Amino acid sequence: MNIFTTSILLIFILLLSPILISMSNLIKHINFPLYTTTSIKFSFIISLLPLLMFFHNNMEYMITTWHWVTMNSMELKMSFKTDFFSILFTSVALFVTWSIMQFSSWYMHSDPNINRFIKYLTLFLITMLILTSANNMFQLFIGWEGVGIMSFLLIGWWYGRTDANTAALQAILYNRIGDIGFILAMVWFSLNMNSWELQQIMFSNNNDNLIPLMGLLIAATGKSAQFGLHPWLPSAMEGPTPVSALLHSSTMVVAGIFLLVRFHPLTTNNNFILTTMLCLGALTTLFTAICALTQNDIKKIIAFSTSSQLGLMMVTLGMNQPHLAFLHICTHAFFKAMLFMCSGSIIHSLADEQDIRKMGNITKIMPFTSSCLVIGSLALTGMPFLTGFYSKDLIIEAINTCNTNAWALLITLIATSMTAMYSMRIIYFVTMTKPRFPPLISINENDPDLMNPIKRLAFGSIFAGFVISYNIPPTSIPVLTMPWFLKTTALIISVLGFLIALELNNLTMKLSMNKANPYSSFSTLLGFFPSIIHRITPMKSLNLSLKTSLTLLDLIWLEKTIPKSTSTLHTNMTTLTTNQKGLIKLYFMSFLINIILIIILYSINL
Amino acid sequence: AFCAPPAYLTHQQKVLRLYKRALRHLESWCIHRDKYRYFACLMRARFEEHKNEKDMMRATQLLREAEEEFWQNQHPQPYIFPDSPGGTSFERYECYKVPEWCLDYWHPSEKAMYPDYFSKREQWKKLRMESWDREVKQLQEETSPDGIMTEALPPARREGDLPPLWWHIVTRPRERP
Amino acid sequence: MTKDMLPGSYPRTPEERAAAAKKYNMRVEDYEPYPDDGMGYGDYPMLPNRSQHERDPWYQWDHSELRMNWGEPIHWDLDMYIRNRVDTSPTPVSWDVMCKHLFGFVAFMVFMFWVGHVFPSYQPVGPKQYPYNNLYLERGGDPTKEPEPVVHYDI
Amino acid sequence: LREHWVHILVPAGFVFGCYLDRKDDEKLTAFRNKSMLFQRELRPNEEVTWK
Amino acid sequence: SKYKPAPLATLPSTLDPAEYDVSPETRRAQVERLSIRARLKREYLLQYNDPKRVSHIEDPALIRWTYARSANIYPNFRPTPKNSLLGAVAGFGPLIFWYYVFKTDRDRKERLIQEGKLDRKFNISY
Amino acid sequence: MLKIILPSLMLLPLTWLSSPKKTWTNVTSYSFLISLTSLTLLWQTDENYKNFSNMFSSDPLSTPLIILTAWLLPLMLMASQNHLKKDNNVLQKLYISMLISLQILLIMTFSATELIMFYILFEATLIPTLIIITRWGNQTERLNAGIYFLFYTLIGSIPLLIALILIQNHVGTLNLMILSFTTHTLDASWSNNLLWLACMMAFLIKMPLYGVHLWLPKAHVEAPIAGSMILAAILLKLGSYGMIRISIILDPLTKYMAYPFILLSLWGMIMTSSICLRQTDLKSLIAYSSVSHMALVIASIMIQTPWSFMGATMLMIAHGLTSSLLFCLANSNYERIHSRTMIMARGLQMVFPLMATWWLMASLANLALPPSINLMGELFITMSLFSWSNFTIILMGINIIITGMYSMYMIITTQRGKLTNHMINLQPSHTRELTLMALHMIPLILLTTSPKLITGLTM
Ligand SMILES: CCCCCCCCCCCCO[C@@H]1O[C@H](CO)[C@@H](O[C@H]2O[C@H](CO)[C@@H](O)[C@H](O)[C@H]2O)[C@H](O)[C@H]1O
Ligand SMILES: CCCCCCCCCCCCO[C@@H]1O[C@H](CO)[C@@H](O[C@H]2O[C@H](CO)[C@@H](O)[C@H](O)[C@H]2O)[C@H](O)[C@H]1O
Ligand SMILES: CCCCCCCCCCCCO[C@@H]1O[C@H](CO)[C@@H](O[C@H]2O[C@H](CO)[C@@H](O)[C@H](O)[C@H]2O)[C@H](O)[C@H]1O
Ligand SMILES: CCCCCCCCCCCCO[C@@H]1O[C@H](CO)[C@@H](O[C@H]2O[C@H](CO)[C@@H](O)[C@H](O)[C@H]2O)[C@H](O)[C@H]1O
Repeated sequence: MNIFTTSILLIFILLLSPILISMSNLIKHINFPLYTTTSIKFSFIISLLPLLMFFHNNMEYMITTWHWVTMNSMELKMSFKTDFFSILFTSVALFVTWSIMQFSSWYMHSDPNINRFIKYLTLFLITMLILTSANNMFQLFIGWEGVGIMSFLLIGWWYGRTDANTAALQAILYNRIGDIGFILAMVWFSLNMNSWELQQIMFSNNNDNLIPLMGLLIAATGKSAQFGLHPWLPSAMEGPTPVSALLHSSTMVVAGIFLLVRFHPLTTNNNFILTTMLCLGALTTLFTAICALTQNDIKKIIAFSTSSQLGLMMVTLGMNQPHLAFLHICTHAFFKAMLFMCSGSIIHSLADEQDIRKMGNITKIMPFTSSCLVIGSLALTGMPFLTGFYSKDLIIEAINTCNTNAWALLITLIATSMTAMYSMRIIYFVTMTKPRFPPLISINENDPDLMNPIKRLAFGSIFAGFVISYNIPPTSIPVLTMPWFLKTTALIISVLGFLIALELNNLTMKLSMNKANPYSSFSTLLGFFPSIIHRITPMKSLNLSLKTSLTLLDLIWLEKTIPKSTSTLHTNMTTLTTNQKGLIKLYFMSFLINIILIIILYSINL
Repeated sequence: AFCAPPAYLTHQQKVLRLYKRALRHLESWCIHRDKYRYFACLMRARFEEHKNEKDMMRATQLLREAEEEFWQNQHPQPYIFPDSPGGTSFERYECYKVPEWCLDYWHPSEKAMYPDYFSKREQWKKLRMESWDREVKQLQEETSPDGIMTEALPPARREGDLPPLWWHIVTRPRERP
Repeated sequence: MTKDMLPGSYPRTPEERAAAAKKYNMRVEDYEPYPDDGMGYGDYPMLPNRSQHERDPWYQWDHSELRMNWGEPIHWDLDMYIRNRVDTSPTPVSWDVMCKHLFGFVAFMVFMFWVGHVFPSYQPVGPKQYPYNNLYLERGGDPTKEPEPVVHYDI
Repeated sequence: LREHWVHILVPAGFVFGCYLDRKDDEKLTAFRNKSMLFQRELRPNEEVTWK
Repeated sequence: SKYKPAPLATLPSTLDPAEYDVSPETRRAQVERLSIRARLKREYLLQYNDPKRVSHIEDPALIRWTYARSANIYPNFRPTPKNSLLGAVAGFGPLIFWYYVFKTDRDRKERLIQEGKLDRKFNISY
Repeated sequence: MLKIILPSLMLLPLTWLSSPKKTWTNVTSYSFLISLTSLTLLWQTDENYKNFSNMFSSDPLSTPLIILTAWLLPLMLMASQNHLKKDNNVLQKLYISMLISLQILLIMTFSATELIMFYILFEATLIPTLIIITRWGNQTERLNAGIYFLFYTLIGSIPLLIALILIQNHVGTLNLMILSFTTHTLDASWSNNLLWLACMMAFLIKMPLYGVHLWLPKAHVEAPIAGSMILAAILLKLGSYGMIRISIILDPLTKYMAYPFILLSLWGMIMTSSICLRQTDLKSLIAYSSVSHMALVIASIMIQTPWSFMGATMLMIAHGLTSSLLFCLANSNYERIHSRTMIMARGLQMVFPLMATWWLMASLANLALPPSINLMGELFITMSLFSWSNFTIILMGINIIITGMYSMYMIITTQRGKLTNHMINLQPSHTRELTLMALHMIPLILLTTSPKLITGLTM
């Protein structure tokens, strides 16, 4: 337990030496981007030893490193729950970040402050490993809020760009709406269980956890960009592509799904929470896929792909399938990260052009990227025996053979076909048509800092799901018995989605003009949710902030009632009693009244 | 960006501007270059057609009708150049455009590393000061007796004279610092 | 800065309107005070409610971010209309058409989810079955108290 | 020593303050070694439990 | 068809009837506006490009705006029936609403502790 | 305490008898060495409070406040040093004297063992503070801000003096230990309801409570830098410290008399937070930020639960360091462009990259980023307020969202976007300005590693 504990603790120390170096004079002498990349690599390799020991023993740990403070009868300790989820996620996350760190040295080679960019990515990784291995809600919240800040600084990397700053504040606003949920759950457990530690929270399995579980579902909704709080994910694509690959697809966005996997022992006895995850998730997968079908920016298509796969993980949790929802996160990190890297390779080689309408014929000019770009698409669309088949296939097998919402089942299968339709959109327009980019061609992709990190993911996109699926313990009983059409249902719709896409995308070659329709306008304009909610809601609130609060109350009626009326009253009196005519005749006449009043007063008291 | 706008667009400017907008949106729908070329020639047919209609009271009614037709057949998401307003690279490097005056606070030990850049810079600061007086004088001499004014500026009409108000244009930071 | 260069009270006479306009660098025919409901505007100009997204992006504005020019009168709600916040620019789709479509979709999906709750999809399979009295002890039932025999048969 | 003497001002204040607190203790010894909680017998060479 | 404007989705300049006005009265409005605009732009430039400047360029338009929105509100405030009702509702409206939410909740809570019908099972911090 | 007080009384002769070229070095050197001595108070190895004499005594509530006061004096001297460089010598020494006098009274105010002694010291602080705001303020409105500050306090403080006298005429003494160990339950008669408001309105005005807070945005917006630092960091906490101290003798009337003030704080804090969204003046945005944080402190003290007191004490110290750091940062811009408008200067991260880091860390403390003690306060106040009633989470949820917006909007507006390139007078940050920020932030980080020191009396 010393070697397991020491390696677990040692991962954090390795990732903190780049942070320490960045704060000394050494950073100006070494190749800091390479130093961080080597540092994270060794961290990943060490992260395999705790991983193997768990594959052998399946034995989880609870390591309390530090005692922070006691609040009477409630101690807060830095403690790590090195169980199944944090052991495996830690390795997948450190493996992806080894690719993105090395990718960045090639992608950001012009940015003068490149080694601040490296430092921030390291800080995000640390606040993501804090989140995933936390043993108590408070230490969850450090990572929960920490990745929230680290997202803000990286989405707003180009702080002179006004749309980056608006997208960064937009990410913060939605994630603070989900902080309410997290804080709601935290107060509830400290009041009804006297603890924030996951061990003590377990003995709440027989309470009625509606209030805490609603809080966690709202926090998960905001953090994973589920319907209602979803705009911030496609908007986060302002930041540099290495940020999009690392945070907003393969780590930060799975925090909400990861959270509800931690608390699965409670959500298994709540049908209201399960049914909400099943319907909230189903809506997310369909709605974002419909959006992705007619986008033109390459990243927003990929970003909208994530929202849809995130919703599907949510649908999984409504089946009470926590270990499938997690296995999807671990599988989805590989190819999705690669798609951003393969897409981010094109963007760099075409003068930072991202509209797929100005891309074409990439399967020839960029062979390597296109090849990895098609492995990623097929892994994503659940082709057999790729990383994404050992997760997606089981989920589609489960969604069919469970008692569930008929409409959630129906739209979730449609959204699984649309995953092939919009992937085909990229394969088609990006790799298959004729060139549409400008005529000066300076496409280079021979850099090892580009090919090597993409290759690592490419191997992960092929073999990783297989290895993961065969080494984890048996979790739940799969319903392996079903008619022949429920057992191939995923494949047929995915094949059908491709076939439907080919016909549709091959009418664009016809010399017939394309016209607007309400259905494509809805798809292209994100269902109008941003165009309304981001205009009406901030107007009414900011209009109240000024007209009601500042002006009507503080500046006006709170002045008028207290300080102003008090000064008016006393100025009124000092005016009445001071304007005397200076005539002794009148003074004595008042002295005469005074004397009579004293005589009268004394008279009626005899 | 370089040219200040006029007081009002003429009919000729409002129709050319529409023509360019309507082609860029066509290219957004068509995508494919052969398909974009075909319909771009049809578009020109619709603008050559009423090219000569010189009524000047139905030419307008042919423009408001055509703008109301453009606004209905917009692409909901037109293509934008990455550096253009609304583009993905728009203002990306504005955080790297430090004004030249920030060098006037540099420490000497910093200025000691670029002795020859910092020597070709005191020449420019001299040239700026000697020229200033003559620049202000020229701008009054051309202040039209009628208040009617335009944002444009006059050139140097003489020898040894730089055009008035030239420092914030000549010294502006590079587009890609 | 002096009292007549600063905002004042509502202009009652046309002679104090042309004074106010000249203060704010406007044409007299363009100066327009807020309506005199005594909400504290005084004579500050009432300017059209266009956010700064609508300003010519290609012009070289003096205040580059705000898309204003030096000296020009500033809208009362400028800080609500900067480019980081509320946008009033024209949309391709009419405001109400978006509003009717968005909530029609959300409303329809809410309806169809309830439909799916009253007609759920399931499989023709009786309930799972567990041994030892529905695993009575392992669920934490009391060792001393005797559960109720719940039994399952081979069929 | 006609422009540096001012550095005994504050150090003197501390010393004077520490001594002034030693008097406040000398004035409040009415319950020394008499509390129900800490009262004990005096050790061989012990004159007072605290000073 | 046709485009219906709203405050949060204004009218495009190209669909504005008053933007194709060409009668001489408008064109003269549009030329004085430019002249006022250019007169200021010229003055800003004569400070921006000045080499003897050593400080920033003070902005009267910004001083007026901030002063109009703080030091000048109260002098230009006159009580009226609509203000007084608005302040009364804005002032005590929310405060009364919440009073009954909390008072009602805590009365139901104090009622359920006298009859023991509460489950404070593991609660030992408050 | 006479070893923290007497050396501090000696900074006054040392201010006047020092050379013209040594006043600022000498005094600021010995102020640090006085805040070191105040750490002796932290040597609390037992559950008995430190009673030094019949006058002074330190508790776990009065020790963090005492130390925060002593540490703030050297900070304010460095803050006031560049905007007083043009004054003749006697004005600087007269400014240094008014700041020292405010540290001496504040330490005596928190260490006092009797309510009457607290009141007099609690009123004496108006003199040096009124002199600072008015004599050394900048705008013509500083005269109206001194009146608002002086007479909000005094009007509230006259009833408190009456009530304190009634307590002694009945109990025989005003000693805080005796009143604690002999407290008798009050009857619910209409006279004790007024005794309660008499004992409370003085402190509820100084917080300030919503409604009667218009003195604070006036005072801050016009005080010199060291005027805002002491106001936002200590003088507001006189209200909180008083209410905790005197509410022991007011039971059980706090179970119902508090409703109007829990409701003004909970609703009031939303009104003040939302103001910071539309506030055009940077120094004004921070001042309303203070009003909305003290709202939680008022609300948590009114419910008298071990958690609520614990959260309020942490938030008192956390707000003390954070609001002061913000005022110093806003001053740093102001001492360059002499304008308080928030939107006037933009993109300052381009030319002040390090000062833009302190902005970010101050802003993150203000929006209570875990694990900073700013969150511990907000979090433990929420926990207690939830137990008090469950629907307070609705209002605290909102206020947390608004608090993120105006914190980042403050950072995005002034530190990002394009640079306002006409500001050729943006000099590089002084070593003095950067030390001032490090001195605020380092203690705040250290206190997060050892939160035990600011849990207050209950924990
Ligand atoms: C619940 C208890 C709280 C009670 C608080 C009561 C506090 C009383 C504060 C006394 C305020 C005196 O206020 C005094 O008059 C007004 C108040 O607007 C200020 O005057 C200001 O506004 C008035 C408008 O009436 C103008 O004429 C004047 O030019 C301007 O300076 C004075 O400068 C100030 O000296
Ligand atoms: C029980 C006592 C509790 C209240 C405490 C006393 C607080 C003081 C309030 C009374 C004094 C304030 O009195 C306030 O003085 C200001 C000073 O500007 C007067 O305002 C005056 O300002 C200036 C100069 O004085 C004049 O040019 C102007 O015409 C006039 O309005 C206000 O009309 C009056 O309201
Ligand atoms: C409870 C804390 C103790 C409070 C102590 C009260 C201190 C006095 C406060 C009132 C202010 C004293 O008033 C202050 O007088 C000094 C000199 O006496 C003046 O000083 C200034 O002006 C005079 C001449 O005009 C010069 O001699 C002097 O060198 C110059 O600095 C200040 O401009 C004035 O503000
Ligand atoms: C706006 C300012 C508000 C002023 C607030 C002042 C605080 C309020 C104090 C409580 C009210 C007076 O409290 C008063 O106390 C006195 C004694 O002290 C008692 O009153 C009684 O005292 C004694 C008995 O004790 C009797 O002989 C006497 O006839 C009667 O006055 C009652 O207890 C209450 O009537």
